[PDB]
Amino acid sequence: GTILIDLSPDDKEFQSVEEEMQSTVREHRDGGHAGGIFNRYNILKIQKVCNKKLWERYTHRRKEVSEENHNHANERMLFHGSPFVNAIIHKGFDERHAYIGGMFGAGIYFAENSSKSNQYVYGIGGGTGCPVHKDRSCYICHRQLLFCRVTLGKSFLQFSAAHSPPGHHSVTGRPSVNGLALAEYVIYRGEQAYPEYLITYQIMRPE
Ligand SMILES: Nc1ncnc2c1ncn2[C@@H]1O[C@H](C(=O)N2CCN(CC(=O)Nc3cccc4c3CNC4=O)CC2)[C@@H](O)[C@H]1O
Ligand SMILES: [Zn+2]
Repeated sequence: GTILIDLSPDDKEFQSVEEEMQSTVREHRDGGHAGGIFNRYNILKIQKVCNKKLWERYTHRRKEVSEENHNHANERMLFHGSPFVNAIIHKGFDERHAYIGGMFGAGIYFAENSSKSNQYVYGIGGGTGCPVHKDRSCYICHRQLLFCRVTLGKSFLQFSAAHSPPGHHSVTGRPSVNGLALAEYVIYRGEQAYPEYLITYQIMRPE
């Protein structure tokens, strides 16, 4: 069921998505070890992801969350990086693949910082880098991120240095040390996210 529609760079949606991508880059505490060294991206393509089945599954779960939370879905647009981006656009997010814990347990993780999600494109901690050059800071190979619509509902606030918590629909990882970091979020149901844009890009070598 999935089709990908290419957005023209003149399209206002292309521009607003690119801007969210570029404006949410930050420096990382690993000095670029996992995701490479860059201050900005070269955006090659932005595709709208269209799948009726996945979308209806999302909206159904969204209405359920909403009715449990005074008609407030608490919906965000957030980044997701993964080696399995092709499976996600075709089959949706699936929480059964969330074995190993990150900071907030076995769940599906999303980031406000595009550069944080970029650290996971080639695997946990960047894995071994691009498949062609084995370089976590490769400037040649094309990368992809998803920009996703995520239902947070009532989110458990975790100050920060499986199931949702009882009475909650998600977890929010609030940074409590690094003053420039944006939040990360965790959901425990795959139907609480819809992978709306597929962005293909390169990281750019600083001048
Ligand atoms: N349909 C599917 N087929 C194959 N893999 C699928 C899938 N749906 C989700 N996944 C994948 O399962 C994986 C998963 O849940 N995991 C593995 C990693 N882990 C740590 C984590 O996600 N940290 C983390 C923290 C902050 C941002 C980002 C990430 C990952 N991507 C980001 O943008 C939490 C549990 C994940 O890598 C996801 O992409
Ligand atoms: Zn490469």
